[PDB]
Amino acid sequence: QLVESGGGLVEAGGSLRLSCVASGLTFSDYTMAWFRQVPGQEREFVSHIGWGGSETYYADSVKGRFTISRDNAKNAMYLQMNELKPDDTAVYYCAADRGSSFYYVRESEYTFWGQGVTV
Amino acid sequence: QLVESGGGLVEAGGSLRLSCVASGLTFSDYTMAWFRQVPGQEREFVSHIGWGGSETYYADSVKGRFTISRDNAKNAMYLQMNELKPDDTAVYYCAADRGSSFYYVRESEYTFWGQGVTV
Amino acid sequence: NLCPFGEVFDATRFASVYAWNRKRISNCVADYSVLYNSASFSTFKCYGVSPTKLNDLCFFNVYADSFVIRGDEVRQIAPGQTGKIADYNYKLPDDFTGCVIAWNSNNLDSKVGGNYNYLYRLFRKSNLKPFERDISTEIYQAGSTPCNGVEGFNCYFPLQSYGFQPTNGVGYQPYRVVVLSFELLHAP
Amino acid sequence: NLCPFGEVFDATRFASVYAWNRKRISNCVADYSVLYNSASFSTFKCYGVSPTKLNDLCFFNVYADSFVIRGDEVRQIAPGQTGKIADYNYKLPDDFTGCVIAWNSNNLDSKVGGNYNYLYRLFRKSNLKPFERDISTEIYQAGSTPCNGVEGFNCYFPLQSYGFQPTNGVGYQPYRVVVLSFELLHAP
Repeated sequence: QLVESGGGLVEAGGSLRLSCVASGLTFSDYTMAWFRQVPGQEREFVSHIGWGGSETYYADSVKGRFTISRDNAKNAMYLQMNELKPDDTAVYYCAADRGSSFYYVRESEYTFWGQGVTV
Repeated sequence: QLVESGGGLVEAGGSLRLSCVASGLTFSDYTMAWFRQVPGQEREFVSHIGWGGSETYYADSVKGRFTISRDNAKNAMYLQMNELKPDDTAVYYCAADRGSSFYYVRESEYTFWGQGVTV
Repeated sequence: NLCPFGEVFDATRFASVYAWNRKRISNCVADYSVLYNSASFSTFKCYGVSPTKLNDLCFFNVYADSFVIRGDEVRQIAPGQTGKIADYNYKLPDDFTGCVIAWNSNNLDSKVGGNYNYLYRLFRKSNLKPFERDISTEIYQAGSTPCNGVEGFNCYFPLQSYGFQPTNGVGYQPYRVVVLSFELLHAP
Repeated sequence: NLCPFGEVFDATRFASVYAWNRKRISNCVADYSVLYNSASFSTFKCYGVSPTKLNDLCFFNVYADSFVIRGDEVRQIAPGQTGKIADYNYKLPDDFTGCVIAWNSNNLDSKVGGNYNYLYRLFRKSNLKPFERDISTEIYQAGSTPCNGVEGFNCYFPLQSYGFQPTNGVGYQPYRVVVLSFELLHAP
């Protein structure tokens, strides 16, 4: 369903680019999001992007650093991370839901979910 | 699902041939039957034929007269009527069920049903 | 005058999902802020419109469809869904412009021994077309012999009741649902 | 010695459909005449074998799978069927050699106020493979957050009970079902 790529050991200050491709849906009617989960704590919310792409929201800890985007010509979304402090190492999940919720922070508002990214 | 052909005014002593074609099923795993319904009385049982075709049963009023048969090369069954007394004028339904019931007389033992033949 | 969102959301009794309750809201100032501060909703999902830009656009009518379902089938209220509450009770179009709001009402709709006043349609010949309701109680001919209203063997009564009790799991408790569909046509 | 068909068909209590009861019958003379004179069965449907030539063939084992379902879902016991009792509770293969027998047991399985002792599996990750049973009661993760056995929101308990009462319609009353699958392998 939701394949994803990117992630791996970084040099603590460089950049990184996670990507999330959809393979069974239109990706023109689906609103996407990125969550992050660390073992020992609940799953955190990273970012969210509605249809088209002009409506993006970020968490209150990664504002300004991460850049969310989506491209429909290949059915993909991208989270471009630019600081990578030593406290954001975690698994990163990609979520997709047919609609756009007012509670975009809630993970229960996303029907489809992707795999996990390296820790 | 179950199309059927044949039926019409006869000369009261000649013959007739009703036929029943299936258009959405294998017709190699489906046991067929023929029922008849007259307005004002319950639906009667005419005949029954299992898979292959060597296992045929008839009602106790049309024994010897009607000949049931099936052909798999075109997905069809045939009821060849040969007497047509003035008391067997009725609607004729074709039924098909995946299995072969011990109560082959019961119309509730046939899942798929065809249309009606002229009265 | 603010549009009435306290007679749809804060009403005393909700309708069953098969006979859902449609209210056309028009000729008022749509103040959706009442839905932004409310912290009881477990689902607020908008399709077509962004869930915060509901005020910016001016629509001809807002149809609020209210009913009560179980917690397992709140996900069947969305464009392109299937189930028993998605093709037999309430169907949404594939191109839907609106918002679905759903909140848990176990403390209103569940009494001791069971509240069997909320029915749902279990059997139907064909799937509902979008935004169609069926309030018929005719006997369902599930076999091969016509029923003619006797309700016996292979002839089932379609409307099955809901066994709502205060002890059920949070996924088996009554959820109140309100679907705001925004209808815009060439008119003031 | 006649094969035991009075300890399968005339037993005192039947098992729930999710934990159905399989009995292997072997080393006896299969006297199926007890099923030809019995006039209580509402369904006697044989797939693969003709329903009167059951004596002629000699099989290695006869597996009798007994359970209790509702009247609406007796039709889901057949090769190539779908539903809640056909891919979550009891699945028959596409090439089935056996006979399904089903009869109404409202006078045995329905008490006043409801007999909630007959459960069925409502939720499952994947469809059952033919002739597989699942007796697990783990919490179903129907959402996106792991449950870890708490049974809350979007975490449902799969085994749902049957509300059998003597007042239900004949299509909503408990039906006892016995599936005789004839297994023949290279052996005496």
